[PDB]
Formats: sequence, C-alpha cells, structure tokens
Amino acid sequence: SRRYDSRTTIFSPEGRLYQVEYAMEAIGNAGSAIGILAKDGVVLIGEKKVTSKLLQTSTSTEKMYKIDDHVACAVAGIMSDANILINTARVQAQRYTFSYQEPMPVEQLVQSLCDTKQGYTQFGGLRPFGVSFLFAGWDKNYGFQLYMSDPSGNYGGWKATAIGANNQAAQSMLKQDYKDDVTREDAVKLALKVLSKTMDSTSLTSEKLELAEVYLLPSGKVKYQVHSPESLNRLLTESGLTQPAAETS
Amino acid sequence: RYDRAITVFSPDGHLFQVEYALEAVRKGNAAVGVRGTDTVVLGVEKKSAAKLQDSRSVRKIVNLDNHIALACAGLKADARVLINKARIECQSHKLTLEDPVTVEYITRYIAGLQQKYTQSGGVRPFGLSTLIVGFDPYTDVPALYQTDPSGTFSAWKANATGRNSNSIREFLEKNYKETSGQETVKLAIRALLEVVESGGKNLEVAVMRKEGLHQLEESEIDAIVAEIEAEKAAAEAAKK
Amino acid sequence: YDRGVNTFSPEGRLFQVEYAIEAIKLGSTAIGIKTKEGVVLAVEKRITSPLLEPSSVEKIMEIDDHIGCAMSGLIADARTLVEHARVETQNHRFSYGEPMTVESTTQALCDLALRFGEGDEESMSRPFGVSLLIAGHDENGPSLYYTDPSGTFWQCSAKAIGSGSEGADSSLQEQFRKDLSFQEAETIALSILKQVMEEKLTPNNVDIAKVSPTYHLYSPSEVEAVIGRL
Amino acid sequence: MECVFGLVGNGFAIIAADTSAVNSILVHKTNEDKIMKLDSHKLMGASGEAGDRVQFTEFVQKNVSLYQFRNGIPLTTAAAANFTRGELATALRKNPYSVNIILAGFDQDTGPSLYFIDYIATLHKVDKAAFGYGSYFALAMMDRHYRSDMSVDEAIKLVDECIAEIRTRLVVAPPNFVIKIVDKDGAREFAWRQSI
Amino acid sequence: GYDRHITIFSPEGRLFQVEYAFKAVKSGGVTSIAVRGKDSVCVVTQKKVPDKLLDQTSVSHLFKITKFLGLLATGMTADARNLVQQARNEAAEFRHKYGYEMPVDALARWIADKSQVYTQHAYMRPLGVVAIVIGIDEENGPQLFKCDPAGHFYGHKATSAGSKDQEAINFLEKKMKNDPAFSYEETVQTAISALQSVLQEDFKATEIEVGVVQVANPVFRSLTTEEIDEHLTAISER
Amino acid sequence: NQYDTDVTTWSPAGRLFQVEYAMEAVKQGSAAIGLRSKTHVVLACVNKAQSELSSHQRKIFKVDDHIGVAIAGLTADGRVLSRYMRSECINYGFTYESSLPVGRLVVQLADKAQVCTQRSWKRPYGVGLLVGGLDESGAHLYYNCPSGNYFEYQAFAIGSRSQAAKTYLERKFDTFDGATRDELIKHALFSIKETLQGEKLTSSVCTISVVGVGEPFQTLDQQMVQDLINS
Amino acid sequence: SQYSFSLTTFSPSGKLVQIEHALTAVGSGQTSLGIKAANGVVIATEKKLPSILVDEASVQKIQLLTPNIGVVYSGMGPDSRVLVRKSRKQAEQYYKLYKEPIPVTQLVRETAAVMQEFTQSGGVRPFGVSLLIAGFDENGPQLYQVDPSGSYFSWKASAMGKNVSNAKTFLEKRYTDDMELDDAVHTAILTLKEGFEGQISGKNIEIGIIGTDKKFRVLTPAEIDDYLG
Amino acid sequence: TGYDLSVTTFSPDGRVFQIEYAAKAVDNSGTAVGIKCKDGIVLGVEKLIQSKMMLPGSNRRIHSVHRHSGMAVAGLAADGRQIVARAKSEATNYESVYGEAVPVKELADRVASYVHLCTLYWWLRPFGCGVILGGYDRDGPQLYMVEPSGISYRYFGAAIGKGKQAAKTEIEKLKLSEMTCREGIIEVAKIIYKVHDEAKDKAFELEMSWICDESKREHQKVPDNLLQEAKAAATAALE
Repeated sequence: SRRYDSRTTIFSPEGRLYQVEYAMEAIGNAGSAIGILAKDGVVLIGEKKVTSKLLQTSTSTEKMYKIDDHVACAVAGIMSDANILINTARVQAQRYTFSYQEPMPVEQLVQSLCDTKQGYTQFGGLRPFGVSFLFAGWDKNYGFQLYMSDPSGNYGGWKATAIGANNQAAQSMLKQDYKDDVTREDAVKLALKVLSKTMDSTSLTSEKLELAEVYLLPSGKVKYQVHSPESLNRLLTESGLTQPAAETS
Repeated sequence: RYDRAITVFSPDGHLFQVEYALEAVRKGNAAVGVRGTDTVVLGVEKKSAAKLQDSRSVRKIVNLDNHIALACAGLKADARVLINKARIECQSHKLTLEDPVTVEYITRYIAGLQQKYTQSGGVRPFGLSTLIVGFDPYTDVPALYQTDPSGTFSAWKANATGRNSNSIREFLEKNYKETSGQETVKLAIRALLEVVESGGKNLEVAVMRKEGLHQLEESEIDAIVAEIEAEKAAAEAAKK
Repeated sequence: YDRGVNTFSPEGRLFQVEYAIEAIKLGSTAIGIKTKEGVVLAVEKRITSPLLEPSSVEKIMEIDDHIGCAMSGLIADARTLVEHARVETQNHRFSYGEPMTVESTTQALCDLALRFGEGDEESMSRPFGVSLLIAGHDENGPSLYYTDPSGTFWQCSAKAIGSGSEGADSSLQEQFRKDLSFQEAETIALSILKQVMEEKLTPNNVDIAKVSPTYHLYSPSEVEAVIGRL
Repeated sequence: MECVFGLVGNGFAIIAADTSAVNSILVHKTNEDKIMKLDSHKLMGASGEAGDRVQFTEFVQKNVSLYQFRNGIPLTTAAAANFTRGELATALRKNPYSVNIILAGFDQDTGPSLYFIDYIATLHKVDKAAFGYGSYFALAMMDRHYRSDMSVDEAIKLVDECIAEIRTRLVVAPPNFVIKIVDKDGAREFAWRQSI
Repeated sequence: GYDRHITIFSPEGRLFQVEYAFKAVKSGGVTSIAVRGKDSVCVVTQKKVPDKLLDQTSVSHLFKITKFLGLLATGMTADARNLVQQARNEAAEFRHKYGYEMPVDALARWIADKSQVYTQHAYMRPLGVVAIVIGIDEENGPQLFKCDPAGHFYGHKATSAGSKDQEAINFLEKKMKNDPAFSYEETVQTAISALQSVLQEDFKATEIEVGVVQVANPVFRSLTTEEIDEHLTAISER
Repeated sequence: NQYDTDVTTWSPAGRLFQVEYAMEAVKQGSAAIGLRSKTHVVLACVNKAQSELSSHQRKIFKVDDHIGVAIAGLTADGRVLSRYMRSECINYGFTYESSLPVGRLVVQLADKAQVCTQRSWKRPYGVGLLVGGLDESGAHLYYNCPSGNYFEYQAFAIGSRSQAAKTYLERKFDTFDGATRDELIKHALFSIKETLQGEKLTSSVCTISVVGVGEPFQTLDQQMVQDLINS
Repeated sequence: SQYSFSLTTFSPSGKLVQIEHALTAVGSGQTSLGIKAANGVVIATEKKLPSILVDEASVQKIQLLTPNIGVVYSGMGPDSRVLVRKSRKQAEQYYKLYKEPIPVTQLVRETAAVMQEFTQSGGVRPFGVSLLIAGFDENGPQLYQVDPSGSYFSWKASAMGKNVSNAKTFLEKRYTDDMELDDAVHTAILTLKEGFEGQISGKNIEIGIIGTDKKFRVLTPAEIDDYLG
Repeated sequence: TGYDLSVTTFSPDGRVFQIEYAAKAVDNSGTAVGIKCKDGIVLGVEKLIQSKMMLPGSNRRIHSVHRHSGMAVAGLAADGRQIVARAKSEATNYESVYGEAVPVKELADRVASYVHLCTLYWWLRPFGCGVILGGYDRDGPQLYMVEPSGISYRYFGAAIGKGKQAAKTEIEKLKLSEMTCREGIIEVAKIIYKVHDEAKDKAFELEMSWICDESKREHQKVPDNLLQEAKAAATAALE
C-alpha cells in the first residue's frame, strides 16, 4: 500500500511543496478575475470560463459567491473544491456572528479559510484545494477590504489584484493605472478596461462576464449586488465607447 | 488517521525533510534581531509595499503577548499556526501559573513543538526559523532567541534568518557592540541594509521596551536610513 | 527505495536504527569517566559564532538530583528523552518516595527508544538520533551508562560518544586507571576533549559536570581553573 | 454572600462590589477585590461560588486577550458581553458555572455601557444592575435617585448611599466595598470604601 | 503505472482489475445457464469431482439463500461462499427489519451494489464470482437475475456464466427467438439441452446439478438425480 | 529481490523473507546455551563486552520462580518479551494462585511473536528466546524463533558461534535426561568452552542460571562457577 | 486502515489526471441528452441491450429522485445507482427537516459535493458517471449536469456519453427558446435517432419529461412509440 | 512482473498469485493424512525432526478444536496454531449461543470463512497452512480439509504437504467403508512410512490422533501401544 502513496505533504529538495505549486498552475489555467478596491466600494469582475451557447446563464453567478451580508468572494480554480470552501467560509462567518453577535471582520474570515487550506497543505496526505479566492467586504475595523488567497493557504491584502488566466498582464496594467481615490464608477470602468484589454476578444459579451460590487448604501448598510445582464450591457457599451474616447489621442 | 514516516533517516544519518525545511527557510524574507542593553529590536526584509499591497491589517513582527514578540522566516502559511499556538500557550500559562511566560519558556515550547512535528508520523515539519524577543518579567533584562526547523533553539546577542542570513550574520559579527536606545535600532537597520539595499520602503522594524512592543513609523525608518546613508558616505570619504 | 521504517536488512539489522547510529557520528563529542569519588561528564558545545550565547547551549541536562545526562547526536531528540526520564524518575519518587536507581532510569530511557513505527500503534515515526551518557550515583555507588538509537544500553567505566568516539575511546583505554581521584579523572576527560576539539579549549567552548553526591554544572570560572590545571 | 451593582452615567459606568471573602462564618479576607479588568476599557464584576467566579472570569479574560493580540483591534463591549453569555449558556447544560456577571465598558464610538448577565446566561443591556441580597436596596435607591446624565460626583454619591443602606439593612452586610469606574480614559479603580 | 494493479481508471477509462475478475470467473472451467419459464425458473451448472476421495455431496454451487430464494454462484469457490454468507445475512436482515420476504430483484440489486463497492475502493479486490439469482416474486411471477464483478445487475429472460458464456447464449437465443412461454418441463429441459450443446458431450446426470422454483411450489429446490435422469431421457427421445 | 520489503508478501518459492531476516538477527547474538534433564534446566550465556573498559550486556533473565529466559538477538525486543512473559506469569499467579506451566507461556509467546509477522505495519521481533522452566511434568526447554514457531529440545544453543556448543551437546545429549544438577552444570560449562576460540574458560565470560523442580530460578554467582571451572 | 493518501494528485501541469480518466470513462458510455422546453424539461437516453434475452423492463436508466426531479446517467451503471441512492437520501433529509420538496439546485449542489468527496478522499476513485438532473420547481424548468469532477452547470440542452459531439451540435443548431415540451420530446427523439445505430423502438430508448408544475414521469413504451410514430 | 506483490491484485490471468505462494508454502511442509473410517476418523501427520536433540513429542501438529473434533495442520505451523485457535473460538462461541455442540460441518465452514477473510485484506499475509478437521458429529464421522485459499470440501480421505500424491494414491487403494479405526491406524501408519523418503529428508516421528468410538467420539491421540505396533507393522510393510 505504501507504493501507491504519492506523499502529497512533503518537502522537495528545493524546500518547496510540489502539490501546492501544481495547484497554483491549475489556478493559472482557470478563468480570470480581478478586484478593484475603490474609495467608495470594492469591485470584483470575473470571466465565465465555459461559454457554450447552450449554457442557461439565467443562474445569477458561476464564479462569485456571497459569503455573508458584508463579504463576498470571486473564485478561480477548481470550482468543485471552491463550492466546499465557500460553504465552509459561510459556516465560519456565521459561527463568529453566533459566538460574538456581530459581523465577522473580513480579515478573520480570510484567515480562517486559509487555515483550512494550510491543514491540507501540511498533514494528512490529501491533495490541497486547487482554488484561489478574492475577498471583498467591509468592517467597522478597517472599512472596505480586498484580499487574495493562494491555494498554499496564504493570503494578502491588495488594493487591486487579479487571479486566474492571464493574471500577470492584468496585474501589470493595474500597477500602471490604479490610483488612490478611485471611486465607484472609476473602479468599474478600470476593471472593465483592464479585463477586456486582457481578454482575447474585445467588445466583450455580457453572457461571458460577471461583475459584483460591495459598496456602502447611504444608510451605512454594506450592500453586495451582482449586475444583471442588461446592466452589464450598459457598462460594456459605455466602456467600449470611452476606450476610444481616450485612445483618440 | 494517516501515519507515514515523512521524516526519516537517510543512509548517512541525515534528516532530509528537516534539511529541506531549512532550505524553505532560506527562501524566506530576511529577518534580524539585535538585543541591546535596554531594548530588543526586530526587523524584516519586506514591509509589503510593492505599490499596490493593502498592508493595513497585518504586520510581520507579531505579538505573542504584550510581554513578547516574534519574527518568523520561511513559509508564511506555517507562521500563522505556530503563532496561534504560541499565543494560546502564553495565555494558558498565565491561567495555570499567575506569572507570564518567560522568553526562554515560550521559545522552548515552540522548539519542542517543531521537534514533535519533525518526528510525529504522517505530518510535514514546519518550514520555519523564528526569532523571539521579550523582557522576562520582574527582570527588565532583554532576551533574544531563535528556533530552527530541527526543533533546537538558543539565545543570541544578535542574529538573522531568511535569505542572505549568512551575510547579515557576518555583518553582525563584525559590527555588533553593546548598544542602547537608538543605537540598537541603528545596528538593526544597518544589518538589514546589508542585504536589502533598497532601504526604507522595504524594512519593517519594531522595538521592544520594558513596557511592550511598538513598530517604527515610515518617517522614522526613513530618518534612520538617511542618517546611515549620510554618515556611511562621510566615513568612507574620510577613510579613503 | 520506499523501504519501511521497521524493515529488517538482509543481515538482520533494522535499517533506520543503523541510519540513526550514523547520526551520532556527527554529534558533538561527549565523554565521561567513572570513579570512586563520583562521575565526571564533558562535551564540546560547538559554539559556531561569537554572537551565540554560550550559556544557552546546554548539552548536559539533569534528570534528577543524582542522574546527569550527556547528550549527543540530535540534541532536539535528546530533550524529549530527558523529559521522559524526568517524569519517570519523579513518578517513581511519587510512587515509592525513594530515588529511582540509575540503571532503571537508563532502562527507562531505552525502553522508549524502539517504540517508533507506523499504523497508529505509536505516535513516534522514527528513532531517536541521540546517544546519551547517564552519570549518576545511587545505592550501588557511582555508575555510568550509555545508550544508542538501537534502544540498548550498558554500564561502562569510561566512554566518549559523538564524533570523536574512536579516538577518545582509544585514549581512554590507554589511560583509565581505576584508581583515579576525581581531580585526575576530570583533567583526563578535558585533555581528551582538548585534542578532539578543533577550536582551542576555552571556559565557554566546553561544558563540564560533576555528579559526585549531587549534580553540578561547572560555572565558567570553575572551568578556567581546571583548564589551567591541565 | 456577594453583592454587586452597576450604574451608567453620562460618560462612565461605575461598578461596585463587596470585598469580603468568606467560608462559613469567617471573613478570611475583607480585601478580596472581585471587579476584574478585562481590558483597558472593561470591568467585569462577578458574584457566585468563589471558585467558579474566579475560573470563569479568568477563562473569559483569556479569550478577550487572545482576540485582542490576534486581530490587533480589542473586542467591543457588546461583543465581549455576548461572548460571555454564549460561553455561560453552553456550560449551563453541561457543567454549569454559578456566576452572575455585570460587565461595563467604554467604546469611543458608542459610549459607556453596562450589561446584565445572569448565571442562567440571560443577557441584557441594562441601565442599572445589581446582584445579591444587596440588590433590592441598590435597585430601589438607584431608581429613586438615578438620572441618565449623572456627573461622576453624583454617581459616586449614589453608590455611597447604596453602600450605606446595604450595610444598614442587610444581616450579611459586608463592611468593605470597592468602586471601579470606566470612562474614555479606561477601566480604573475609583475608590475603596473602608468601613472597618 | 498502478492502474493495472488497483481499481482506478485506466488512461482510456477502463478498470482492469474488474476485467481480471471476469477472467477469473471464466477460469475454472465451469459453465452454467438459467432459463426463466412461464411457470418456473431453472438454473443448471456442471460439477465434477476428480477423486474417489472427495465427497460429492460437499461440492455444489447451488445455495439456498432463503426457502423462497436461490442463487447459483459461478466463479471462485471461496469468494462464492463469502458472497453467499453476505446475501444470507442480508435476506434475514431484510425480513427482520421490514417484516416480509425479500424479493428477488432486491437481492440482486443488493448483491450488485455490494460488488460495486470493491470496484470503487482501491484496496478491495472485486469478488471473482458471477451470481445468478432465481426466485418467484410473490407478485411479479418468476424471476431471473445476473450480477457481475463489475456491478451491472440486469434482468435476463435467459443467461449463462462461466467459461462458455457465448456458446450458451447463442444456443439459448437460437432456441428462444420466438419469445416462447416455456412449460416447467420444457424450461428445465431447455436449460439442460443448452448445457449439452455447449459441452459437446453427454453427462450421466451426476456431473450436473439443477435447481428450480415453481409457482405451484415456490421453494428453491435442487432436483433429485433421478429427476435429472428422467429429464435426460425425455431429451433423448425427441 | 522485490519480495523482500514488506512482511506480508510471500515469495514465489513459498518463503517469507522479512521473517528470515528476523531469524538471522539471532545469529548475531552471543552463544545462548540451554540443556535439560527430567528435573532441571540450565541456561548458560557467553558474555562479550564491547571494550576493555566498557562492560557486557546481560542476556539471562528471571520470569518467575520456575521459568527463566536466555535471549539472543537485539536486546530492545528481548526486554519487551521478557516483560510480557513476567506479566503473564504474574497474572496467572494472581488469578489461579499457581505457577503458569512452561508450555502454555511458551505457546502464548509464540502466538504473540507470530502476530507481528502477519500485519503490514508491524515487523517480526528479531529476538530468539530460549525459554526454560518447570511444569507438572518436570523440567522443559523451549526455543522461540521470531518466525512465531517454537520447539522443544533436551538441549540447544543459539547465537554467533553457537554451532560448536550445539555439536558438543549432540554428542552428549543422550545423557542429560538422567543427569544431576552438577553434571548439567559441567555440560553447560564445557559446551561454552567449545564456543570460546582457544581461550581458557573462566567465570568472567559466561553466566549460568539453573532452575530445578525443588529450586527456584537462580543465576550462579561469579565465584562458584569459577571454583567449579577450576576442576 | 490508513487509506488516507489521495490517489488523485496534481500532475505537474496542474491537471487532475484521474478525474480526466473518469471523464473519458463516461465518454465511452451510452449516449444521453436533455432539453428544457420553455414550459418543461425532457431527458432521454439509449437503452440498447446486448441480447433479446435480457428483460429490458427489469431496469430503468431514467429514475426520478423526487416527484419533481429525475436523473439520467452516462458511463458506469453501478456508480449511477450509488449516486441515485445518496441523492434520494439527501432529498428525504431535506423533506424531513423542512416539509417541502428540495429545490432542484440544492439537490444538484449536494450531489455535486458527494461527487467531489471521492476526488479528494483517499483510497477511492471518482465516479465514472455524469448526470443530467431534470426538474421543474417554483422558479421554472431546470436542467443540470454533473460530472465526476463534481462541478455542475445549468444547460438549455446537453448530451454526454457515446456520440457527444454530433448530438451536441445537432441540439445547438436545432434548439430554440419558446420550444414546447412536445417539440422538445420530438427533438430529443430525433437526436437519439441521429446516431442510434439500428432502428429506434419503445424498447430501445428511455424518455422522461416534466410537465408544467406536474410530476416527473418516465414514458412507458406504449406511449413513447406514439410520440415517435 | 509487478503483479505478484499483493493479495488484492488479480494478475491479468484472473488469478491471485499471493494465494498460490501461500499454498506453495504448504506444499513444502510435510505430509498430513486424514481418513474417514467406518467407525470414526484417523488423522496422521509425518512430523520431521529438524535436529536430533528435539524431544520426541516436540511441536505437536495434531490439535483438538473442541470435545468432538480435532485438526491436523500442514504448512507454516505458526499459522496452523492461529487457525486452530480460531476453530476453538468458533466451537465454543456456537456452543455458548445455541447450547449445542457445533456440527463439524458448521465448524469447518466457519474456519474456512475465516481463512478466506484473512486474504481479502490488503494488510494481512494469507495463512500458509492447510488443515484437516475430523469431528464425529451426531451426523457421524466426517472429514474436512481447508486450503490456504479458503476452499474446503468434505472428503473420505485427504492429504497435504510433500506427500500429497503418494498419500492420495495409496488412500484410494483402500476400502474405507470396511475398515474400523483400528484398521485405519495401521493403514495410515503404513501410508506415512511409505510416503517418507529417508534418502531425501531426515528422520520423522509419526503423530496420529483418532476421533473414534473407542475415543468416545472425543479427539485423542492414538494409544501408545496401538501406535507403536502400527509403527512396527508399517516398517515391516516396506519389504
């Protein structure tokens, strides 16, 4: 029976764990998603990988999930494992709100999920979760926050970051173009621009996209909401018009 | 449960998995600790400032207790688990004994915890090498320690871990002197500057006074960096 | 190959036990000599860099009021054995109100050595890469034992473990006289440890301990005195 | 047996408690301070079996401190009270603690607060609280003179009056009471009411 | 890699160990067949002793799982006995837990589900035994079923197992193209005949065993050697 | 040869190689002798110190008043098996207030040893015990190889250089059955001498323990065996 | 019983190979397909048996899990039974706790999690099956697909098994919104006929359909023949 | 070629090689004979002396299982003891639960099921021993033999080990229906002596146990006198 063991949790002569690196590769092969931490909110946009025309698309989302009233996530990687991880994350958030009776601060939710992942990374001989998350939420502690999780069980806060396919090009354009004080509209526009410029196909189609934004309603209520296809159409047209509105000179 | 001897002896008596953990340590951010007469400084290579990181909600030099602080090098994922267990022990000691944990005690606890992992069946060793710091209660005499993936630990006048650990260690071996006040911070900053020459925007430094830990501000690190960058050029010009 | 931890080799020797025995060859040389007055222990600290605090590198650890212990090999794996021995000796004090004999402590440490394995029958998964000297005094008088990762031990009149084993043991047989006064016994151990040690013998570079009636780790000032006598 | 009570002023929440530790008829000690500090900005007076009081209070302080260092932001008073209630309610059916708790605190964005937590684990954000036989006198006198905007002078005068009545009318009247105040500056000891 | 050794998917999606279990069934030389009639179900196989020493009554592949259920096991004898014990434990437990006799289709489904487990759990070799279940359902009338090492239970009007699967099937479906309604005697004689036409040799009604059910007598029964001999004579004279 | 890494893997020749490696472990032990009469058993063991200064390793042991053991093979396993046998003798004494017969202890010991040669995660014991004790029938001598098998002999020897003693006994075992205590002691001494490579026999190399129908177990002293050897 | 070593590790390319072998294993299974009319759903599969002697009526490939829901499998038969049994169990747990039928999406998610379990747990292989779960509930007709990787999707129309590509293209060209349930049934039967070597008959294929608000019912051969006639 | 390494691995020929290696271990062991006489059963075993110092009676190979039956093991003796212990356990457990002495048939079935189960597990070594039961039930004498693969059948005569073929051939030349167990003693002694080959192996000691009517249906060793006279007759029968 020993000979059938792959020994997933083990150090290579380089001092790095192979299975987690293969997990990051699997993320790299998955659909792209990026996050923009705006002054007045946080925006997550994602690419629906499977885009056969027979897909129903009436389901609200395939890559972004609500984890609590104040936190949402955008998934990249093996969505099969991502379902389990989001189920756990919602459970952990509710467990905090039960014990303490208040929303679970985003950073803690991210850290608890990452501690779930590191467990598979360190002991037991099971394959790690091949997933990577972008977390958007709001706290009394720190206000709007955006976090990114590796399948290594490591995470970090990002003013704007991307995951999945063609990650680094979008990362570079975010480096070049993101600025502080980016508001709601500016964040939405920048996300659409950077994605489409990172997409293999311009003039994107609303059926092949997802846009979600966790902003704060006038009456201090964190309102998460994912744009309906017609709202995506309006934004796509406005962006496909405003891109030439800048590139003209 | 999954029982498999991940760590085992190589035909020449070496623990290959422990040594690969050590290599994983080599790849981690550089860290430095310089015990002074009245303070114990810590420093690390990267303060998470690549122009887009939102580092408001996490510091590298981490409190296990208002009594004690910790700097870690190696995998960041394991550091969280080790630090959580160290914090839990720091509290559980106060519960079991009114006295707060002495620096050597918590260092020894972390070290034994690491050894357990290098020998327990079916679990991967921690790929970490921690630097620990604190003022033993009722003593006001600073203390500096480290652990290494093997589970063995020892005190130090000063030390470094992470990438280029050796070069920083030679710098300390030639440049260490019994410092006080700002002088300890100066030595720690110089020691880190040896390897992170892109000073200021990368270091994260904290100083342990008898009354606790507190982390330097960007302006303060920049002031020290400018001071050293001026005085070193002045000394080099004078000598040459 | 993926040979099991408990696999016998064709000549009947467990492989991992042999690989562990190899690990003591890399450890610091530790030497002890029995005598009528008491027992002496010594060990090179191997202080790599001046920054390291010499006092914090402990390789001779007390097991109980009358049982020293010189550790060599993996000093991480030696701590655990000494902690087990401490709890066992205290249990025996609790359960009889008398000190546990030295030979029984040795046999207590050794009974833990071979427990390793896989399959949830024992948590340990690998042998202890540590060979110890146990220097104690009890109703039988001074006694010195030592162990190896094969879970075996045997009383000896003078032994040196770790890297210098062969040279120190040759020099010991050539010189262990069985009339030694404790004074002579410790200078002999230190003179042997001097030649084996690459670095010059200094108060900080070495750790000496006398069992005699009660365990005593020599303070740096006390070590300088005997280094001068040598 | 213990007496404890609280009071919420305009920017402070006082907690007082008797300081007599006993066995059956002997006041082994009259300096037993029972109002704990959970944080720089929390007080937790407790009443109940002395062993359970101490063990539960220490457990809760451990958890508060663990939360503080791990996240960097301290538990808000309401969250500390709710956590206490949860732990007490879970222990209720398995190995009950016999402690009654009054938790006060100050948070910059909310102001002083005082929570009522019974040994049955009923939690309520009370304006004024009291536990033990002195509860009757304390509550009646507070009701008689309480206002929602009391200067610390008025609150301390009220607590002194409550202490005097509790001594005068109870048979188990403890002689010594401690008074602790929480304000913007932090949880603190206000004064010690030596009688003997 | 390992996929030839353990039940994990081969690069083209086949589980080789299950196939090898099928080969184990076809090994052992024995072949058996069952024929479902209008009124009965007959199941027949061949048994042979090589020694005078071995007692002939101790060797048989017909197992009375229940007074109203039978089972013909083809494959490795030890595995056949293990599966038989498991099925006997299930039948009694079903009757106990649910208060009525376990129906044939339920037994077949349970055996198939159990076999499927070995096919998914890597370190459990699939049982090398194809088991044919016969019984007269109290409401559906006569029943016949076939469970394989893979786990594909399907109901068969007539079927074969062992080294001569295909020959038996071809003869049976030749003789059954008309979708007949076989009498009892006709059913059992068709089974015997299809065995004959596969072995290409006669047999003294001693190296053969038959087990039958009847709506007039639901008990799973093993025919007397004299009844087998009478069936042989009837086959001879037509 | 690939049928060699795990205990539970039979070799195509009908052999079990890990078990044979265990049984080889015994051959590196020192010469453990044992010879039986109808009333007495005498276990003699050759003591080889690992140096002039260092002392030898003990190999004879007491299991209860009427049973002794002479182990060969690695000591870490001899200790566990001796502790188990002592525990069993004590438990039987506790329950029935009588001495446990040799044969039944030996068979339980063989069961305990065999159990390890059948499971993947366990390994054979690698220590070959030469049990000698008392039953209602009189004296008895057994030998337990790590394979889980056990045998009964009028006399036997194991361990490195145990062939010479074995070959002396095979000359003289016809006499043991009716032999007195002294004559068995003499035969044990001579059978040891046959093991020594040209060294004159002395009390300092071997220890002799004797058990008898009227005597409890005892290890002969250093000086009496020396005096006997001076004959 | 360690059996705690994932046999489905990450290949150096990031691909989960064993799941890919499972996808091939379904790729060699008999074809099945499903369409959702604007007012109902339809699923069908080919039920060709190796011999006439096999009683086709003794087993059905289209099985209903709750009166709203039915499933079709492609690939290994034995695994589909495991999944049907477990899905029925979960549906009844949901009904016990809440006295309502489980929504199609929830049943699909739970079955998908069951699927996923075997792709991480040690000592087992992923299910060599993919499921088409057809259901009609309070928020309209629904057709869901589930694959050995444990991922699930909502399709307007789909197929899997032998002859996937041809059936898929046929549906893509011939599918349209506002399609009635009967139009969908005819379309599905035609798609089966496309690749079905031999001649279709009520005893060769299996069909199940959910009307408006009504129950999932598996067409009997007596009436499927009327549909195809 | 990699397939002969586990018990849960069919070789492409649809056979398990580990079981066959186990059975080979039996084939290498030593003869064990059982015979079903008219008035009982006689078991006999060729027991090989490894060294002349063994004590006549060492490592007995014919064991009782319960009051009315007994075994003879061939193959790895250490496993034979485990199977004998299991047979004892089954006998007593059935006696306890049902208040009746175990039908030898049921005892053999339980023993065989145990032997088979000891193969289904990837972490167990299959037993390398074959056994013979000979209980004398209320349904009369009846002799069984269980093979290291788990199969078992009721015989009128049996044999295992080195002497399989010669023993079987000789048994077939005997009219079991006509010989009383007293005649069975002589027959089995003669067979064991014939099948032994001093030119190849060392000496041996015949060990025989009758479960007959003189033994009151209770498995017991053959009386010493009858055994010795049968030994002398069997020796005389070689010329």
